[PDB]
Amino acid sequence: MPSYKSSRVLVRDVPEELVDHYERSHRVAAFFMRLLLAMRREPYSLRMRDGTEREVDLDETDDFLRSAGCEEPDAVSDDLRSFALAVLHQDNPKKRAENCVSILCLEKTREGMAAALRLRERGVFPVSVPEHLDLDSLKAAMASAAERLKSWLACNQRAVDEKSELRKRFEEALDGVDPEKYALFEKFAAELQQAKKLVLAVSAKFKRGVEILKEDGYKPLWEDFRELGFVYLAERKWERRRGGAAVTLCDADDSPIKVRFGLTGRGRKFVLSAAGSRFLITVKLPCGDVGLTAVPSRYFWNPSVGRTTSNSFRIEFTKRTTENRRYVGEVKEIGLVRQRGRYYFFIDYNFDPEEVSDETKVGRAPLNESRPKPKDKLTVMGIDLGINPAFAFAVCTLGECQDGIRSPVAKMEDVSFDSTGLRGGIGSQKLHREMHNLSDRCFYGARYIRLSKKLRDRGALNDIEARLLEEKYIPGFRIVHIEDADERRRTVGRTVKEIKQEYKRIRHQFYLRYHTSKRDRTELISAEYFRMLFLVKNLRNLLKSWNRYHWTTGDRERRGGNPDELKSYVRYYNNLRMDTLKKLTCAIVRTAKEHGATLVAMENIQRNSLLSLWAPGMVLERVEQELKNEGILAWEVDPRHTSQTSCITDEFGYRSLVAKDTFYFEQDRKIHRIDADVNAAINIARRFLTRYRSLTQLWASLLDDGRYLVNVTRQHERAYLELQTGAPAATLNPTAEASYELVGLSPREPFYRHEGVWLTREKHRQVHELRNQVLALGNAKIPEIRT
RNA sequence: GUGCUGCUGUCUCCCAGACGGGAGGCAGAACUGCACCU
Repeated sequence: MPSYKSSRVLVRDVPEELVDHYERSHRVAAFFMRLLLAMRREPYSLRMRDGTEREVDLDETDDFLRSAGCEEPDAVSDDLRSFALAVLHQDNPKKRAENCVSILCLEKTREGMAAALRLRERGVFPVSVPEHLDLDSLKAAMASAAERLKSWLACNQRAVDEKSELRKRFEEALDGVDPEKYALFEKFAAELQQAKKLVLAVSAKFKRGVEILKEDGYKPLWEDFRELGFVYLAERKWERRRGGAAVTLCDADDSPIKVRFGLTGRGRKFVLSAAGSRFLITVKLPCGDVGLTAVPSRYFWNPSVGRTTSNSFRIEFTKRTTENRRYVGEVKEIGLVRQRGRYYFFIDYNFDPEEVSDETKVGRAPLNESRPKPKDKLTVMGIDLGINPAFAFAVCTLGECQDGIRSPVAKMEDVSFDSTGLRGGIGSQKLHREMHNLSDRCFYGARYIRLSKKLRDRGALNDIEARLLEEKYIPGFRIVHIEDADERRRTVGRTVKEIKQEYKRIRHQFYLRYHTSKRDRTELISAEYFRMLFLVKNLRNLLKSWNRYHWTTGDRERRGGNPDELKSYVRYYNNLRMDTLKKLTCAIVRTAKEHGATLVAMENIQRNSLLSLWAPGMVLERVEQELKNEGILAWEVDPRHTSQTSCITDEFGYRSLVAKDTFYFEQDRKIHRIDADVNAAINIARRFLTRYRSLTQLWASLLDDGRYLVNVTRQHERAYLELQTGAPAATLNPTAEASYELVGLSPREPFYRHEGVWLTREKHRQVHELRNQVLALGNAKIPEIRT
């Protein structure tokens, strides 16, 4: 329920009577993770600092459990597995039985705990802990290891789901059709792999890949290269996929974990005191205590601490920012992480968000559903998550209208989108451009290395290889091609060094942005962060390729267990990702608070873009959390044609593929232009405000009679017809002007609204005529409206 | 304090193989700017 924040403080001269504890905690955590990864004998792939993954066998698991202390782990495997599953959150919550250590390491109903009791009275349970430690430290280490195993089992279930989906998609392709001829097609593949884009290249039932099939060697079927080839592709995809989620062990110097402390008994207790602008930490080990001088931290400039009746340490501090800002909260746990030698005390705490009145929550549903209205003069703000703009914004006060873009709303008067603009644009006409250039250069070199590897090993293997060489990579790497291999290798090295130097140049110019006399005018966020994120993400691969060029193409294994390869760049990229996400968070909160932003709409990006740099959901989740922590109540919105339709005429439009930021629409038989980003911002606000009263896409199928039937997936679609047609379903009947309409029904091709004539996929793709018209009339002649 | 996030001199280990890269330790200066549970 409550939220969280956390920051680190550094203790410099640490006593050894705690460094030993750190080491033993790491040891016991690793052993516990292996014990719980073996209690279920399903094998898996693992790895170490090496990075290349060995594979276990069930015999290894048997011997491991034997070393634990069991004699016939296979014989009693049932209770062990049940206890393990009940421990690591594998099962559903009601079957859910750090809290296990009191049953595990002791010497003197849900199936997990009953199984543990059986395993003990059965004479099997008590395992031999490799190292001596106190019970609370065992609890903390089990907590860490179990959390990591929880992540692993979640990811393993995910991989299982992925492989199941691949298998089902392949099955729907084969569907048992002509299995013998399928084997014949596999025999054809035998030559193909020795002699999908090819399947698309076979467009007509008319180059050795496309010449051999005509010959009698594989003529005898010739049936159709849609059924023939899709099945092979799906089988190949199901063949090539990792089905399990690997594991990394926890290593003090390679895979560190946090050594946690807190008053709640999840580790040794603690006392936090402050004096002289710095924290002082005392931890009650079984051997006594220790005094550690947490170096003063700007996150805790002038702090203080205080005990509470809630068994928590209340603190208060001032965070260095553009101004002096105040914070408070309750501290309940601390964590020790030894990164590159220095001991850091992680500080954790809860803190209240700012107050919210239910007049916000009420406003914060489908048109087929009726619920009360705001009944309050709140302000709705637009957020358009993107790349070039961090968030295009527009805020229009409901219960008021002065001037601007007039946008209707569901069952209330018109609102006006007056305050508009962009946040997070390019901080330089040159820096972002150069940075994007370098990122693309990396993306292309990282493949030309493989291309030259194959060419050196075997020579030109086919035509499309040379076509790509001359078309995409050679210009993406801008190097001279040399027939010999030695000079080509040295040219690869030269270009690698040049990319290094350009990375240094960019990195140095980009660090000075926050120190030179221009400090004040440097924006909080900008597209520069995202573009240099892309640059690092692709430079990592370019180098990782340059580390593996000396060896041939057919290899598959590491030549030596050299750890910590390119980990500096990985750490840089990840720290940057965290910082940039925080900065976008801060920019959104700042641009939202001043305007009020009592309700915020942000497109559901989940349906060279945000999805690449982050997992699809983390951006939205953390943005909702941060905006929540401030008292604001954000909200997500479907983006489907929110970026191609118009916000003044409610009709589809053209988002210029070349003028990427501009959008075009026509009103009153006149052509008008607008900033596509602000446009979108509006349309998302419009959809939030109007309860999605104007659909623009429908998928309909046909079976007979020559007329299609609408589909029913999301309640909003079901409400659209009931509002426009009057029946819960309808059909796409024809009309003279090569278009459709909706005339209901009585007891899946594209279709798009336009004016209501519903020009389908082909005729919809009218939008090209709009493009031709708007291009022919000249952009400079077009009205540009408030932006 | 963690990062953004650095730089210049120097010191060492690994991969390569005369082009290059990877990983860390110190020591100087420049500047005190921007965010901060992964």
